[PDB]
Amino acid sequence: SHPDLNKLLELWPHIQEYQDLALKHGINDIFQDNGGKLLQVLLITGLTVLPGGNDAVDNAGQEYELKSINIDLTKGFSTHHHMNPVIIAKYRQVPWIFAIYRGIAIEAIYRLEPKDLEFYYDKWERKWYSDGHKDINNPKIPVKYVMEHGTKIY
Amino acid sequence: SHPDLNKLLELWPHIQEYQDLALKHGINDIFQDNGGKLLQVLLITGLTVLPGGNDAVDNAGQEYELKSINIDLTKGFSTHHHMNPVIIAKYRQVPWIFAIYRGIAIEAIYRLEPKDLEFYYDKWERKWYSDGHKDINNPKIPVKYVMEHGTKIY
Repeated sequence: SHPDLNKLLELWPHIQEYQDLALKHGINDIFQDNGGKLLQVLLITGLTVLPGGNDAVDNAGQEYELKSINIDLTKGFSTHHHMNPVIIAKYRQVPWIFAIYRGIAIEAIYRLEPKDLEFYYDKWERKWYSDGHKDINNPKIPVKYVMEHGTKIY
Repeated sequence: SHPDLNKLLELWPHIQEYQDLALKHGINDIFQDNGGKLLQVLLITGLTVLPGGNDAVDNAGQEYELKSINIDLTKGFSTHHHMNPVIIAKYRQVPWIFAIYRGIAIEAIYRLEPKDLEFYYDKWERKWYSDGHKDINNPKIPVKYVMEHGTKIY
């Protein structure tokens, strides 16, 4: 009924192709849980997403953390909802990949090394002790930090 | 270059065009709450989604309930997790649109009129009293019932 149906039919073969390319990479559904966004980070980066420890691994076995924001909607990257020195002990070991989307398109990707995040890890750990051993619910990493301190891979 | 990264570059034109289309119809992000699936139903059917109540409306102001099924994963449409006689009363007023997907593609759409579903509203309202005012967790309408009782739009 919407004449936009012509358009849909025109478009549809290419949406299915884009979804075949996501299946190839471990994403079952492009239209659910930002699946079609994530495929753009995996294809530019060459990463492979890991199932539900870290989130991605490259060809050489290096694991990474992978955090995303839509910059229209927000300016800080989330980390973990209940962090403590043991989450930080895990976080201390790997580089982090930070993907910035604007809408459905990736706008930029940054890589930060553990040395670039010791700032917040020391601070968070201190704060878990000074607040009497209570878990910090999702501290955030400002976009300006990651853009000051990282390597722009895209 | 990169073989898959060539495909992103070749396909992304058409993904952006499909998202622009979805904005025209009130879906903000095709990759998030099955928004790329729901757009298919709204261009075929010509309906307009509502917020919060029933799911959609035609130009004449008739309202519809709208239910979907991935035919690869299940064989019954869900209803409402807390089924009770007041929910049923809202339900009896509107036609339901059932859309059947295989994966991310729409395969079929049926419309049932309240008379076509009175069968179930009865059984459900009676059960509520008989099992002592106890709400029903999400009763299911069998796909066979809808292929047999409703009109096939698509």
